[PDB]
Amino acid sequence: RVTLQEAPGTVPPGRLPRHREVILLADLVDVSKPGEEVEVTGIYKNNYDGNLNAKNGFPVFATIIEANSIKRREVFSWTEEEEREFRKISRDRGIIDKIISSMAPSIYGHRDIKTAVACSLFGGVPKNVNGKHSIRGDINVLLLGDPGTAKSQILKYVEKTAHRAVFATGQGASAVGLTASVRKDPITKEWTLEGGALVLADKGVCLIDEFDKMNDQDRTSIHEAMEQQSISISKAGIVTTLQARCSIIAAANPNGGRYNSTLPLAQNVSLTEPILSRFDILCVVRDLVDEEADERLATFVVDSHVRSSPIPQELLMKYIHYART
Amino acid sequence: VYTSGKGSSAAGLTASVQRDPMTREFYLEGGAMVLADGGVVCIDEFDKM
Amino acid sequence: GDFLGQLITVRGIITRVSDVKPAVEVIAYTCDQCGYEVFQEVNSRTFTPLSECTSEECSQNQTKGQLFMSTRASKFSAFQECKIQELSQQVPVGHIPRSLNIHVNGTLVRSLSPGDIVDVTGIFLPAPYTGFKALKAGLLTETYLEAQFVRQHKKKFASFSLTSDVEERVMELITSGDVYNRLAKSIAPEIYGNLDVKKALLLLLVGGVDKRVGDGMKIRGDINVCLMGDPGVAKSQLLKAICKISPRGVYTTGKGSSGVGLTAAVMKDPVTMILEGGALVLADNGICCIDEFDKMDESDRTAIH
Amino acid sequence: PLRDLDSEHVSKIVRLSGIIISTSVLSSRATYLSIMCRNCRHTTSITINNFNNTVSLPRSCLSTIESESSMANEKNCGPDPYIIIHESSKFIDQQFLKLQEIPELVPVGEMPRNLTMTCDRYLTNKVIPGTRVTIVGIYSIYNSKGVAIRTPYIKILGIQSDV
Amino acid sequence: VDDVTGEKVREAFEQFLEDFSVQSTDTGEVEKVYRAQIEFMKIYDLNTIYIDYQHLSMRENGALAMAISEQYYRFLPFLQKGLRRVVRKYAPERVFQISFFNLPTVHRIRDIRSEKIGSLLSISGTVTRTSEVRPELYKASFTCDMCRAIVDNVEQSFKYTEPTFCPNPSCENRAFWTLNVTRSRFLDWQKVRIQENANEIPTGSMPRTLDVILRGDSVERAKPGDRCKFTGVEIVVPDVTQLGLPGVKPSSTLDTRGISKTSLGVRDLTYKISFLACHVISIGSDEINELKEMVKDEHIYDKLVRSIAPAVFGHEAVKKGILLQMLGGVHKSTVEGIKLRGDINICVVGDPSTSKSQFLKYVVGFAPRSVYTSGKASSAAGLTAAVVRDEEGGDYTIEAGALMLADNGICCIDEFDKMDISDQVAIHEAMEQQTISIAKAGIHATLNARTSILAAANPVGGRYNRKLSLRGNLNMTAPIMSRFDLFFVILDDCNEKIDTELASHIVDLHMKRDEAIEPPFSAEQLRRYIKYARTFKPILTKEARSYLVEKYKELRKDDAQGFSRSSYRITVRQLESMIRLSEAIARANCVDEITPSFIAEAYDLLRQSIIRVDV
Amino acid sequence: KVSDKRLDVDTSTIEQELMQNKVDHNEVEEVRQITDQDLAKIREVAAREDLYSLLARSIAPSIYELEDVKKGILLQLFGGTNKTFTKGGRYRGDINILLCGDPSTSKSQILQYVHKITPRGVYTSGKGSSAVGLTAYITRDVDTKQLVLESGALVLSDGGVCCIDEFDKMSDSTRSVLHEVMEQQTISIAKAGIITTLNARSSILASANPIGSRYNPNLPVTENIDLPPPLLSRFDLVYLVLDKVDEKNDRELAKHLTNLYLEDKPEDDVLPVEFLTMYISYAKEHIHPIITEAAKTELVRAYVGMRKMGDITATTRQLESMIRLAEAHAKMKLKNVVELEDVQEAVRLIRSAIKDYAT
Repeated sequence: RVTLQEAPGTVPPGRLPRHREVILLADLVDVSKPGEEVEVTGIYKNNYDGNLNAKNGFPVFATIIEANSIKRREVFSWTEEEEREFRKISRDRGIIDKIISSMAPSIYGHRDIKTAVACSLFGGVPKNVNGKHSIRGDINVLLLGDPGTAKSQILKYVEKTAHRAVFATGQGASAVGLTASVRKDPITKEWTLEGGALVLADKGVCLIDEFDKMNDQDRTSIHEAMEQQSISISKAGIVTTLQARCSIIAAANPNGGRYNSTLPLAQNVSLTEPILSRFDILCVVRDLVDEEADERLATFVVDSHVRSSPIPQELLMKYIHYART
Repeated sequence: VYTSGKGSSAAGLTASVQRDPMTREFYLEGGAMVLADGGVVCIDEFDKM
Repeated sequence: GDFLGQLITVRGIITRVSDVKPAVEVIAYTCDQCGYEVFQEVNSRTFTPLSECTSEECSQNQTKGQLFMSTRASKFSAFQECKIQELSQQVPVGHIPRSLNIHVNGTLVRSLSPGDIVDVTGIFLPAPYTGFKALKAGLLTETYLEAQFVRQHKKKFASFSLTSDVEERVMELITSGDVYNRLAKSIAPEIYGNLDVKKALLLLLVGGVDKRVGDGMKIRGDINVCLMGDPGVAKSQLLKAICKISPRGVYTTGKGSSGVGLTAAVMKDPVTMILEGGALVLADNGICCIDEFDKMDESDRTAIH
Repeated sequence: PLRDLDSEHVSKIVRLSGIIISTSVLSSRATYLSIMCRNCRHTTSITINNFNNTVSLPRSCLSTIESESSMANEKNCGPDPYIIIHESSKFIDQQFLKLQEIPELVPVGEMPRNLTMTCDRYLTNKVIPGTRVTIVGIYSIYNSKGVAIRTPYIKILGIQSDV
Repeated sequence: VDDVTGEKVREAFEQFLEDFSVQSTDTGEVEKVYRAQIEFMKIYDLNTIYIDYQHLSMRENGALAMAISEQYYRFLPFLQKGLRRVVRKYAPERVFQISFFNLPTVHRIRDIRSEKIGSLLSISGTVTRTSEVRPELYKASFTCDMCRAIVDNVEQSFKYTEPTFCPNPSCENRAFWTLNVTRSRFLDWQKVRIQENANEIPTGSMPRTLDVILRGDSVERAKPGDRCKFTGVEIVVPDVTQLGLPGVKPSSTLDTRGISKTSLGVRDLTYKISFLACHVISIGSDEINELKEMVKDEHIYDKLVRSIAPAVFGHEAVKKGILLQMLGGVHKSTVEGIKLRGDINICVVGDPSTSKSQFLKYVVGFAPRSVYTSGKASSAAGLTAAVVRDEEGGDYTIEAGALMLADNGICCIDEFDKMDISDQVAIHEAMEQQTISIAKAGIHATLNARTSILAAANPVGGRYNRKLSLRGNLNMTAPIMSRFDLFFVILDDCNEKIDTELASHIVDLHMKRDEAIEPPFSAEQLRRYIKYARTFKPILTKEARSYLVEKYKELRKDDAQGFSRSSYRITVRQLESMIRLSEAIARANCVDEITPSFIAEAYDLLRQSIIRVDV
Repeated sequence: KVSDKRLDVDTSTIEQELMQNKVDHNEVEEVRQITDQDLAKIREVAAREDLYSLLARSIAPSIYELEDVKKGILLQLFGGTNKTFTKGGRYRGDINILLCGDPSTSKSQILQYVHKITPRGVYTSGKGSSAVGLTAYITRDVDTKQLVLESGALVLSDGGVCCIDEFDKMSDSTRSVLHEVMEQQTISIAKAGIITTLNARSSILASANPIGSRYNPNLPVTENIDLPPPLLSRFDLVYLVLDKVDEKNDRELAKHLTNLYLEDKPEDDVLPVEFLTMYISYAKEHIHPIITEAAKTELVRAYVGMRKMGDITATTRQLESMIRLAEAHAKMKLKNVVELEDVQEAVRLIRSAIKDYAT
């Protein structure tokens, strides 16, 4: 059985969404995924009765829709013709900029930091030494942001493009909270283990920002996660060690000024030294009145609002899905 | 037991006693020194602690 | 549990006194057809109303009556109960004091203030009750005590009027000579010196004056003596002694009562949503002994003002 | 994987692997027992093997069904008269573990699911919960709480531990 | 007698509508309005009637008007059955609903007694917590396993009593069985619970609630956050929970002194006052030539400035943006990625003791879809939804919530510093996502947010330190500050002409003589002017969109110098705010294809807005 | 339900919904009925020349002081004209006073006497309160076993006088509620029970004590009170009562105070106990004082010189302050109009504070 509610986008003005029950059957099992639309061919019924007794004289019968044809409102791999046309690109030399030229044509400049994002999700090899140690197969990214930048659009492009990309927000906007804990479910009342998003994003890339507004609870978690790639717990009668092979990409916020002083970045930032050490690449954005850049940007804004050579994006996501494995 | 600081993501380090929410029973919740009895304790950042 | 049915003598501390409400004993029933009065005696916790009639004349006849009860003809009884905590002096070295239920009926009601020291004598009877349904081993008897006589230690003032046998000893105190200097020597004499200090505390024991102008304000006839100094004077030797001799004396500390503790509180009532009071609620018309006012809460200072 | 357990897998030999949440407190079933008819003074004995609701005490004193004349010549033990003489009976264990799917892959959109366990005699007191183990099982169904909806369960045969 | 009298009521009412309808001449309608009522209903076939109470008060001189208005519950079938014969006389499945309007007398919840049951009384109030659409049976087909299992029958009333005693099957009176769930005629209904008006509540008393059900046609006419007038009729629902109330409890112990004998299935009753209705109006060409006069002029921009708050005497730019907050943007579509929002947000922090609340009271006092709150005692979930549950068997009924119900309206909230951080994220969800996400102990849900928010906070020390920046004065986080468009710092001085002008203006308000100081427009032709202005939809078709860029560049070239006193990371949103501000200016001008003069006025407007900030 | 003859009588501007009602059904009267013979006796006391001094002395015979301050308590009861416009307006007759100073002043003994007079008096204190502790007392019912919303403290203060002690020791959120009432005279409830604003009018009066137990001189008066001074200046009139080192009234002290205690009986002044009780009630409805042209020349002339002090401040509250105090004095002595005189002592009551502010 599946709950369904009214579409929040096309509400007539002032009114409220309501619910209805939908019952699945044999070949109709598990077509959807929560948070989507659906197009169903429903027959309209109600339940028969439950336990008529002394109540109000008004008969209260809840109505149930059974549906026949579940459809999406108006999954990706390689093929033989897709693995031989694959080799037509990979033989070339100038594929380096062309990847960056197909990354994000919205944000105009900033060639280095677009290249670093292109390198980070593209993956590494851990190459575990036999018996001794594995160093790392992950890329640790720091990006000191600035208000007055489209830095959220970069990580927005990541979650659309990548295979396993989970945006774990800074503070309380998502259901995740980056710390595993034994919780019950109000839908179901039993205790269920709920790992963090870093538990979730193993062999995936997580996107966490506003590090300054993160607690010491979060700060010990990020410290342990980049340390030995494994999270241990000591809850009620349970002691396990779950693994985590994430890759961390940041989006920070400068303290006070947009760029504080001649003082260095560790003096500019309000974070600590060991998380700075475990971060490898450090992307810095700039906010300055540059005469050529403002004419480009403002006319790009108006062109975006009068609306009132790169690889097409299906192929490059087919590229990295096939390559990284 | 490897520990970075006193704090893991959900695991304490010292002898914590948590009451059982069912039956209201006292038991030993956990930590580190009870676990690694007769063994090795690894603690990072003793002064950042 | 072998003293059941005997007549006993216990003592302790009156704690969590309930309210007085009438207990129905027997119910009258007007026939309205045969004209008799039916009577039903109830000794259980709950009961039921009965059938349409149980007369001898409504009986052996086709049309029986249909009855209803009456209020003014029934017999009621004064009912109130409380709990007694252990005396906390004969308790073994590692134990926590228990309690005991005592039912009170009739004339002796409205005679037991909470937080006192009293000798209760009575007879020891069980009540039909067991605990949880699955824990019943088959014959579980829950006991109580019925009150019969009250003898209080620390006899309360403003409750006597007899003077003859009283002045049989009072006049010998009066004719003893130099009485006022003898008094402050007698209250807690177990320290050395501080006679003028004891003399003012003798006057704190008096208080006892009042005046209202009428359609106006009262004046409080209360004395508020503070003590400063440390530490080898042993002030707490007198602080325990004052609330001990004085009736309605509650000994209090600094942190052990918070800003909500010594004032009232609201909890769900047992068998009989009342306002459960604190120590200053308890120790009215009496003297509160207070330790370490310097370490109170700042909100706790506001109540004292 | 635990994600796909269709109705075609009902009561078939299906194995899986996951993470054990937490055990239960050990109760006890009975296998062998001697009874008595509280009127007829009639004693028999009952053994069971597949204890995994199945059987209960009968409702006749059963001395009436007898191939002897003088005993059947000599009333009603009825109703159900049988009281178990507990002093000479035999008992077993029952465990009720609980397992959760491994959260490394695909619980992204949903909440994680779980099932309900039950182990037999020597399988009890075996596994500390939390480890990664594999269990061959029987996907069985019980009834208890109008569309005749029945909750899933696993009859458990042969857990092996991690090395 | 009563079989005759209600039938005499039936026939005289049958006489009434079949007569002439309206006295009026050929100038107007002549005759046969109620006769045209069915004939126009014959065109559309919606199977109800709209009949007047006032025409019924004309003919019988109130003798029949004082016959119906007392016991309407007595008069259900007689009013319906005779009208059914009127239909088949004139017209050809047919099911009816009878609606009234024009009640002369309207009362409140406090003017309702148990003697008023069956009678007609109109009650207005405040609609809160609507519920879903659910059916109602009123047509049982329920008979036993004996042959005649075809009893289309009773329980049309408010009782689940299906089987009649005397059939002529093999079944007896004790024989009863389930209803046939396929052969009946139903109707649907919803269940709203109205709250009492705040303009009628006495001292020491909270507003009161009452349940009401709208059956059949009157479903979906309701609106949470609305004032409405009702059908006069009233019913009573049996209650349960009024036990140990205390009181002498009535019982139903039947007689035993009848049939001679040779147990006790008796019951009690304890009900509650409910309400029922069938007509809900929601109250609460010639001026079009006047609106032509309101648009052909030119000074009306300057006229609309002074015609806002005559009680307030002083500056005017705060009256500009509130007026621009009253005028919507374009909110048009875009490409498939992200749609553009179409709203404006003005957030003012000022000195205590400045009469900023006169602005606050005026906004909620005039504009539609207006919500005022100085919410500190309010929860964070007060502006969010409440998961009310168990009004029935699985109600899950979502409330309105204090934020959403100002849809296309101004919801003004005061004292941001007095509120905590969780609201500020939930505000920032409303200011960025424009939606509301819900996972509250069970049912997950999503909601929306299309409102405009006006703010009123205070400085930390209460006053402005001019050597300090504005950013050291909000005491809140950055993106909720960065989302905000206009700021409007106000601080006052003494000036001996104006100090007398402040003295003259306030005392002349307390002069109840000559308090009729004149704005150039009245309040309601202004409110009419808002409605005509909403249908303009400006498309900028001017080459000066490129001239706007270097105009925006010279807003930044001087901001390229002097980052000392309240510097700003000069934002695309600030340039985007220049768009939406220049929108509603031309909306006041009745001008599409926006001129650069409309740009330049909006250009200097945000210029001196930050000159109020730059110190 | 009707008013006692002893204590005060409620206003008619609040009951007027049920004065519009209750004609349909014969009920109780709810109003202290004025008889006939004492009406000329009211007009007899109204012709007294020394009424402006006799009445304040006759209020509280226990303390022999604060004759301007007791007059404000008297003028608190003759408070203002409830002016509502055709649309909007709603200008009440409230005046709100804080008084402060040294202890041993029997400031509480003043307020208890004030608390007895008020027909809907609410006497609060400090630090036993909360933000929830004044409104929306939503809780569980017992016998019907429901969730019932209760009216709060200011709704219990709706009509009458609220009383607050130790005002300096409130929180930020407590005392933040006071901003809405002192400005708008409303309360905005918007949480899960009710989302609907409501008004609750009262006469707010409170008191506190300074940091030093004695206010020392050579120190600003604005310094030694822990209020934000725009919120401190928001009040209508603020008093300071200090101790003086003189001797002449101190011989008058103990002769007065022993006489209240000596010869255990309540006993050269005429002290009408119950004339003033009906004098205030009769003057409440039959008087709507009008503030016409002749006062406006002097009043605007007076306010600019008050504004002229610059470099505590004087704000637009002080302009509204005088007109609500002047016609309140015109509500005394049966004047439905204003006069150019009686305005000067309305200034002087503010100047009574000001001449105490020299140091």
